[PDB]
Amino acid sequence: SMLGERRRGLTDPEMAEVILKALPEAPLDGNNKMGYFVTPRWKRLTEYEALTVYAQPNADWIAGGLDWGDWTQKFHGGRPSWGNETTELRTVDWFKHRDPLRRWHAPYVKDKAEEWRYTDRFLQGYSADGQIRAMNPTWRDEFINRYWGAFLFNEYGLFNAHSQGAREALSDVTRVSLAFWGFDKIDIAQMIQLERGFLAKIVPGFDESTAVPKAEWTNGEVYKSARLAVEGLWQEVFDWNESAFSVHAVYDALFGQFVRREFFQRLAPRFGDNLTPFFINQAQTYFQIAKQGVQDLYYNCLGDDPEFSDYNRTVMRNWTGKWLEPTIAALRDFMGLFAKLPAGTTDKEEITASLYRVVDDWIEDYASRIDFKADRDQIVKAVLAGLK
Amino acid sequence: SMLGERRRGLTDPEMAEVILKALPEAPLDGNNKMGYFVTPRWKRLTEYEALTVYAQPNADWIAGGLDWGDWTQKFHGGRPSWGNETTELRTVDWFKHRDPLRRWHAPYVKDKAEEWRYTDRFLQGYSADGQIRAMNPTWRDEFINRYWGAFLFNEYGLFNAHSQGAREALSDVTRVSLAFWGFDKIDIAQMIQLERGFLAKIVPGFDESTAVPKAEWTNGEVYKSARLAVEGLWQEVFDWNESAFSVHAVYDALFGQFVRREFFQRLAPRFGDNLTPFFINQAQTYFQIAKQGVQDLYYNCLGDDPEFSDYNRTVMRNWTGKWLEPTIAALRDFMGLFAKLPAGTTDKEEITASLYRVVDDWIEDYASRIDFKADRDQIVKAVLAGLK
Amino acid sequence: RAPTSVNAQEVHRWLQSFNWDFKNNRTKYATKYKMANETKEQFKLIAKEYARMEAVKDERQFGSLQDALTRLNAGVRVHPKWNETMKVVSNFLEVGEYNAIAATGMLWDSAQAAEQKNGYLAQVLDEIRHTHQCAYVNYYFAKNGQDPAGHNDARRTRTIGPLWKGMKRVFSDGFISGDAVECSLNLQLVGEACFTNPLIVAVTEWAAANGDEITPTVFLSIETDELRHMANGYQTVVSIANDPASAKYLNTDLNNAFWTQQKYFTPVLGMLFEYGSKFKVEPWVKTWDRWVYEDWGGIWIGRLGKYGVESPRSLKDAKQDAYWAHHDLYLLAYALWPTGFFRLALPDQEEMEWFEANYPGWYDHYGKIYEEWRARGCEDPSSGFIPLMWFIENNHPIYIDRVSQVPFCPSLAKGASTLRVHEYNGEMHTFSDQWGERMWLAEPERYECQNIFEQYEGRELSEVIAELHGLRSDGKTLIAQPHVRGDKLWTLDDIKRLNCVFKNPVKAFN
Amino acid sequence: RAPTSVNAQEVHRWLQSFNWDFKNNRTKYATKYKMANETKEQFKLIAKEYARMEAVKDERQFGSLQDALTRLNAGVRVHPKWNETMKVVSNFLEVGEYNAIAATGMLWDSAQAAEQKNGYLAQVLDEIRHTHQCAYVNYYFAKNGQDPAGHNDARRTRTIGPLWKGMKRVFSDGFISGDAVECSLNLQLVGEACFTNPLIVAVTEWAAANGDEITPTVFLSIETDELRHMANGYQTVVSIANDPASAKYLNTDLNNAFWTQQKYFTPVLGMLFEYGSKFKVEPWVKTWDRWVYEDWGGIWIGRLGKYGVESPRSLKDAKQDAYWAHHDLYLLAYALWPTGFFRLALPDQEEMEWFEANYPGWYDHYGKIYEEWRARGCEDPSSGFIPLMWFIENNHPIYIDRVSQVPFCPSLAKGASTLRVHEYNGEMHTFSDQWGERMWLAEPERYECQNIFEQYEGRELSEVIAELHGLRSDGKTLIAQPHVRGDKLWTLDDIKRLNCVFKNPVKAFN
Amino acid sequence: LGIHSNDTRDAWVNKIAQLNTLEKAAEMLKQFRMDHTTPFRNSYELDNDYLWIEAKLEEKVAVLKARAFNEVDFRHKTAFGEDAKSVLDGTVAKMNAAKDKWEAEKIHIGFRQAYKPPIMPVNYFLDGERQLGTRLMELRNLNYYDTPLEELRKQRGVRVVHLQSP
Ligand SMILES: [Ca+2]
Ligand SMILES: [Ca+2]
Repeated sequence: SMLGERRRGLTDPEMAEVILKALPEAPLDGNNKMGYFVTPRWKRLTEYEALTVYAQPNADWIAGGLDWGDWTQKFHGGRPSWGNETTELRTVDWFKHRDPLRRWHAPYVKDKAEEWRYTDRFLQGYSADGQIRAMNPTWRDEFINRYWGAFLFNEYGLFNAHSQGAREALSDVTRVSLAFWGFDKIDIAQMIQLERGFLAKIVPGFDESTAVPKAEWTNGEVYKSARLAVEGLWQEVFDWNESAFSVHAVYDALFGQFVRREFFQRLAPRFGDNLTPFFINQAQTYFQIAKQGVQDLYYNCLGDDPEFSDYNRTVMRNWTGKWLEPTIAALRDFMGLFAKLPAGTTDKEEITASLYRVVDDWIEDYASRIDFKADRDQIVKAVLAGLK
Repeated sequence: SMLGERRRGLTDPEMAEVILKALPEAPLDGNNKMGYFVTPRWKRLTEYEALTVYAQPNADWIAGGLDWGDWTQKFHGGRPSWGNETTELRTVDWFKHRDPLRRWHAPYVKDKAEEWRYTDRFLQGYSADGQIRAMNPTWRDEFINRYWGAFLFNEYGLFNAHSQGAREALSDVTRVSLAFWGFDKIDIAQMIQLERGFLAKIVPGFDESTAVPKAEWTNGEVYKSARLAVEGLWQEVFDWNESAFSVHAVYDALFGQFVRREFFQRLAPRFGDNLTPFFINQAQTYFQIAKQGVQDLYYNCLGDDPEFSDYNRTVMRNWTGKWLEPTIAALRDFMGLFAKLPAGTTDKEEITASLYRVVDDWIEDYASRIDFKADRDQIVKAVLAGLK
Repeated sequence: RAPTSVNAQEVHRWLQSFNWDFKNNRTKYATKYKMANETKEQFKLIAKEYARMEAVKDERQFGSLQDALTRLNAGVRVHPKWNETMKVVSNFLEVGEYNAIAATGMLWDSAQAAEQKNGYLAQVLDEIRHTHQCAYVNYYFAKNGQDPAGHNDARRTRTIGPLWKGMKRVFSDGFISGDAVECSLNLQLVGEACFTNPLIVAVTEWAAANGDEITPTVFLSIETDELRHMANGYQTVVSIANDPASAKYLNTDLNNAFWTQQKYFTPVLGMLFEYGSKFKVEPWVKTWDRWVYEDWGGIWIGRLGKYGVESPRSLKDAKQDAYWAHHDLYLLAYALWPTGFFRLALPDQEEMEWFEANYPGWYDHYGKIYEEWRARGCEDPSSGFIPLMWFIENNHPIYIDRVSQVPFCPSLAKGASTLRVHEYNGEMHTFSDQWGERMWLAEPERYECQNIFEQYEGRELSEVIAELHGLRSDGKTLIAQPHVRGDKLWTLDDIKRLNCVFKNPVKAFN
Repeated sequence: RAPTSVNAQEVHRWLQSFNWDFKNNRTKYATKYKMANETKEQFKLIAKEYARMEAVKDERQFGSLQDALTRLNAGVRVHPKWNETMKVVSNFLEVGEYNAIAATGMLWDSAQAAEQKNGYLAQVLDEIRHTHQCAYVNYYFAKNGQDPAGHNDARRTRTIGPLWKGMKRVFSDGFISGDAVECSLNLQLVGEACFTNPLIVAVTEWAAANGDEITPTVFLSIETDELRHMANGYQTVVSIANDPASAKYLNTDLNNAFWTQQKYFTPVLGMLFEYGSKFKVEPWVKTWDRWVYEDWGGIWIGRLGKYGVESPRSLKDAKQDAYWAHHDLYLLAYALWPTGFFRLALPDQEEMEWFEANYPGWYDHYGKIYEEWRARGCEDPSSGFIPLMWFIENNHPIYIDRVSQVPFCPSLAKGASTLRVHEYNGEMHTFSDQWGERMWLAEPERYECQNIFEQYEGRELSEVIAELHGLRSDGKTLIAQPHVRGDKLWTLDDIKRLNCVFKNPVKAFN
Repeated sequence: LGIHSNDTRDAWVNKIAQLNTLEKAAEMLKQFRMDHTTPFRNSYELDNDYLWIEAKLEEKVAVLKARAFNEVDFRHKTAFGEDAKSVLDGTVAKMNAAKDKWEAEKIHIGFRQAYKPPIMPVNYFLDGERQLGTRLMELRNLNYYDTPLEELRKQRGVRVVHLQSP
């Protein structure tokens, strides 16, 4: 029918007449602010906090919780649905964290969607403009279809390292940030793959299979130690925080940033390649985004906890040391990649110049925060101690 | 009050009942498709065509018009609000054009809005990533601030060349395409200034004032003939189609494509500049978007008009010859810029090869569409004389 | 190395400098005024930020339309009379906004200051936005409403009727035909300021009162854009105030532009509101008095007195009419109902009471006429009666103002009812007032719009309707109707049977 | 140079190969099953296409909410009873959606196939989206509704009442505590497939009937994501079907999952629907039978039959206990109204008639009790009466099932009346059915949830409420109420004057 | 003296503050988990606070073990000098050498009661959780329903206080 058969209380005369009649002359409480009891991180409470803070039903025995009593159903053995026993770090409240970018689900998919659609538009223009021409054949079929590609498996690995955090996180704010850090990682990995599928479409003979890039990652010597560090972070760590921390404040800050920002974000162009840099811009924008979250959680919240500050830094310095070594290795095995670069491509003073930038940034944005005394020259020396 | 004073017919019991009572049992016509009478360019009528075609109240005396009679009020002297007299091109129907991207206002500002928010995110990731550190100072302070900067005036001028087409366009579909082609140009000009403004913020001493790039544009040698051509296209052409056609199918397709892609896009990467290429990707995406519409209007609809095909091609060939010379002069003067590059940046062979690319793309995408006999060697040879 | 970016104002600060000097850097359009190249704009926008703020509004708008409003069946639950009114309101506004696209492109061409151009630019795109928005309302009502006819093809069925001609004058030709400045007065300083913003809001009110939540959703969004538009009209005055010619011409153009807008919109907007609705918001007269006389006739006109601007010398005759004009016009629109692309209704019992209450004397004049037409069977397809016949029998010729295109019946009107007939170089011209008549006498070549009687002369009514596609999809039923009920709709054959043949009323003069 | 690009599908095609082999490449969670690493997911999506399709949905949703719905004052024109009901429906579903975030993260870790992980990943993000959507409903009703209290602080005021405990069992702990596969069943296999998915749609029906257009706008959007949650669940049974443990543990985990879920939702949902509304959509009985018996326990489970999946052995039991479950529970929820964060209303005449017509016998039992409580003044603060007192007077103990946390009163219930009490290592335990008892006997350490009577033992009622913030912004008036009218609202003092002190009902057996 | 704040809790707060030794605090935690947690707890007197108390207790032991162990030990040694991995593999051993669900469950619960962090490092603990927990289920869910309630109640050793079924 034109009017349908379902009568709606808002528009149906009879039904709405009944509703209107039952209404109070005025709201029964002037406090129309949901989450009004939440402690604002900023001037006034944000939509992000109202919609996220305390969504997780933790009882008071889990620092920050507002509920009471045990869980209604635990694991065989007695393991709580969520418990303090799933991570070494302690805090006065797990709900202190705040994503500086205040990302709840809506703003997050909105931002990523804009990038996806633009990316589409861009590829269609790149291909139309024929900018592919000015691209060095070698670099294409080698450093991208093999070395860059193989890197996808690295991002995929760090992505999977987030699984446990998604499950074990002790608060809504941390779980949401964690999920976004991991989600951004598989995105990049899928982007790396998207380029290859693209290059395939515009470069006859170009194979989009992961066969080569994977084979290179699984058996190669280029990322050998890199993969070992990954598998370790992903499958050998059972502490959701240690995993997030070590992944974002150590391995990806060092190895990741170098491989992305100091190798491809600094070379692809030289071989007439603005394509790969288009995607690296995304991964880097994502890295900086995720970074602000990692800092607030592990530094602003945990590392500076007014009760467990020392305790937590100790653990983070420890995890830092624990993973600094495997990261350094991964870098060394990577250094052995330049040797495959044609002559003049890049000297040793540069390679050195780049490595030093990473470490300095890493030390400045992470290490110094937990007072992890680091030695730039030694690290660099160690890492650099593996070229040609 | 909680309910308010204004009673709405959709929710007010009394008024809604009166309304529901007056309603017919079913729609008084089953044809619920606005614009059903519009001849679809594709399989089915699109939202783009429905919301756009025939919005322009042209009478039948302006090819394709559905109305009748003279305009109600004309200019002093008698000039019609819109008329055949505003362009040399003729057609069996000015409403035949279709933006292949089917952009009506909503889709247009949506994509641009996406690009805007991402740009902001990118700039933030870029500044936080500290990538500006590895960009060559000379390239930055000289070629970007001055030369890339001066190019904004070129884009601005081309934007302005659309002002009369906005007013005179003989159909809604053309008016809309033309407006968007022009708007994308001022956008690019504003993006060039945005980059300079971004640099002023992350680079101590970088002056965002337009005084320098403006002085380069108005009094330099590198862009002298480009400016002369732009001033001509914008203010010496009164025919709205000559303007749009000569801008996109001659001047910007040769001069514009060379500067944006063969110079800045091609060389920025070599100087550690990943910043400018970001914006150039936008300009190129836009160039390619406009090209599709331009090709549809001038080649598909006009150059292939079943009645004025021969006529329109004669006219467009006439315009191509008319503007090819000033455009060659623009490229010729621009060649001067290469002598200012640091030794070893590029060489005569690369420059020549790049000119051939732009010229070859132009002959393929435009010249050949109207049987304009272009001599690729003749064009390039004429331009190379500008090399110092 | 702290996260940084650049906003719109940060770029806009240098936009004024974008333009440069060169010999031929001048407007391509004729004009008596000189726009200072140092003129600045109110809002500091750039292409991308303009896109973003409009994109945001579209989301809310299209979100509401596609989701909740569609689920609430809002497209259907509107009074039949209002569904019809919107066929006219949205489409006519569509062209006003559309012509404003070219109109501002012309202003953008005229301005020399980069910022003033940029202001107009933001409006060129806005007017495209507005064309598409008005198009969407008609698109939505045709897709989801009670009667898609007219909503679905107004762009071609609008051309059958006489009310459409006047629309192209005030909101089309008047926006782009003439002195750029004159065109800006018709569009902004008077068009928008005096009628269009207050109108848009009024329309949303009438719409809501009549069950329409579609129109408010879209028009309220259009409304938010007008902020930057009011700024364009003001700076236009600023860009030419320090010009000698300004004093000599500004007031004459303003007066003409003012009369041009009022002549058509007063009777037509008033007509669509009071006669094109079931529920009433407020009497058109007071809705007018507030606009034209107070809020604009002094509140808005006085503020610009600091530029030489003055009060419209025709405001007296304009007011001395805004009382009956719409009532005069509905008689004509209804009598000619077969020439439209919408359905009309005779005032009902309650309405007449309202009409008589708010306009004493209404009944003894218009009321009794509608009652007779009812008796004559104007609503019934088998009566063989069309109100036009009544005007013929009673020697009440209907003329079309050569200038404004507004139809008028001097022998039955209560508004400006002063017929003037002239003959010039083998052609007859009919004027309804002294302002339009002066316009024609002074600018003969600007006003040569042929009227429906001239074009339809000797043509049988049904033939015109058929030729111009005034039928529903069944290819038999007329789009236009003399009543808004679901049954007994007039067909092409019903009209043919009347054998109504048009004749040019001015040919009677010797 | 043709314009080209790559879509999600072209990338996902390689997603499976993203994962590689290595020593400890296995799940960190206990599980008796082995998830095949060769398992594929249904939707070939990448993070970017996922975000896009969800963002599009968001636009419409928020667009409707912020624009048209707000313009129509949709947050207010809903029946008082329903405004209250949504405080519970939205927030309780929130925790369910929220815990589902951890559950799928756990499942994602469980899966070894790149695609199975990716599939669960999509839900991780979906569940976060759903948490935020449900949060938004309460946020919107708090901001624009007739009574913000409860909507604005449910996250903490929920902890006062007994109904919240059971919700954590089905949609919180049951979602993440135990075998990953067991949790998967409670979530996707039974929870979503049997209740959530249909529930979500039903909620929109009851909401619409009661004037609430807010919930349909959000829940219908959430609903669109369900197709993937169903996909994940079906994939869970597939990834472990070829494992020998499957034929050894699946069914038990399924039956236990089925009983767990129905135990809570059977009574609660029907209660919320039938008692938290004015206008009804359909009797909860015919709904349950369709959902549980037909669809799920037939069409859905039947399709998994080819994988050894059998019908829950407790299906016969569940149905036999369901008929009066919701009616039995409301008596308890109303009698304990002061412990809630929402206001409840007693059935009016039409409703009592509706209840009797649909559930013969309803009035002689429930109806008369409600009339007794009302005549005695349970709605009036000056009566000094709270129904809990009537239970004490008539020796009708109220127990909390140690497993499902569902309140039950054997001595009064028209439904199940079995009661099993046991002492174990100095602690008493009360059970309401044989399935829950078995779950406890076998897994004593999985169920140690303290009940309200245990935590509030010896505590005076108004003290618990005050301490847990069961008050409105005025610090005196309770959030919860025994009626939904605007006057004669109970204050903390009214409750204190009652001198109601909680007692651990189990001790009466000492 | 209610749900979140009460003398009992206040009591332990002061009672815990007195722990100045890892050994003492570690042992107390152990004895607390033996006295107030799981169905096998020694008493239900703290049923309403033990969870909150235990955490305030894990805290102290957390801080102390920190300011006492060296990195390598904090990651591999329990607050009892026990070699984490040793105990781990040691327990999984007995677990897989369990004859039935009754034996299995007894090991798991004791494991959690003794080595729950900050005793054993979380990494090992949860690794155990996944191994022990898995085995426990496998035994328990095998013919889960075979035994009749009457018999089951006897096996569990519950003291049937009241039964009523119409
Ligand atoms: Ca020169
Ligand atoms: Ca004569």
